[PDB]
Amino acid sequence: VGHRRYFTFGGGYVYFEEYAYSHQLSRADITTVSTFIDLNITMLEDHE
Amino acid sequence: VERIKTTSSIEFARLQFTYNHIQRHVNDMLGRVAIAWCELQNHELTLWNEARKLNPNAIASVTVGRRVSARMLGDVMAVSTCVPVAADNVIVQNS
Amino acid sequence: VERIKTTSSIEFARLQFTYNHIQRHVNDMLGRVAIAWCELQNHELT
Repeated sequence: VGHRRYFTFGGGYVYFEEYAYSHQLSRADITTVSTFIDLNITMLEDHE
Repeated sequence: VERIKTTSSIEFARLQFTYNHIQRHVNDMLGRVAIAWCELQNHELTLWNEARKLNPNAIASVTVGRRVSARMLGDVMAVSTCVPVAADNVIVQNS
Repeated sequence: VERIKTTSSIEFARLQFTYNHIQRHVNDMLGRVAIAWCELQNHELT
């Protein structure tokens, strides 16, 4: 009961409810959390 | 037709060479570091997927940035913030 | 009342500027690297 699922499908997801197709979702329609750790390494600019 | 005038200090050009040499080196090396760091992040994403399948609570808490209960909904996580409880308000049964 | 005396070599100050510029850059970048490395370690602990 209450079977909500999002499955990766192509470039986005295919949201399912109660074991029935609901609609496709764009990839950005779902909030994104980052497992990456930003290392903002910019470059020593040329100096004359 | 003209006459050129020459400075009396190579040290401007020697500084230019030293700075450019050091800059080439450090820019190249920090670029390699950043590239390898991106590759490390993309590479660790697989381990993160496996872990989030294993213990979704801990991974979601770390990634979102706060203690949150989580469970997978296929290929996405459903989160819900957990209510903090004061330490003094917890009692352990002996057995 | 006095008279100031000026050196004949800016190269001390130009070295100071070059060294300080490079040091700011490398200290900032290695600090970012160390911070990201700590975050990576704490993050991999899971």
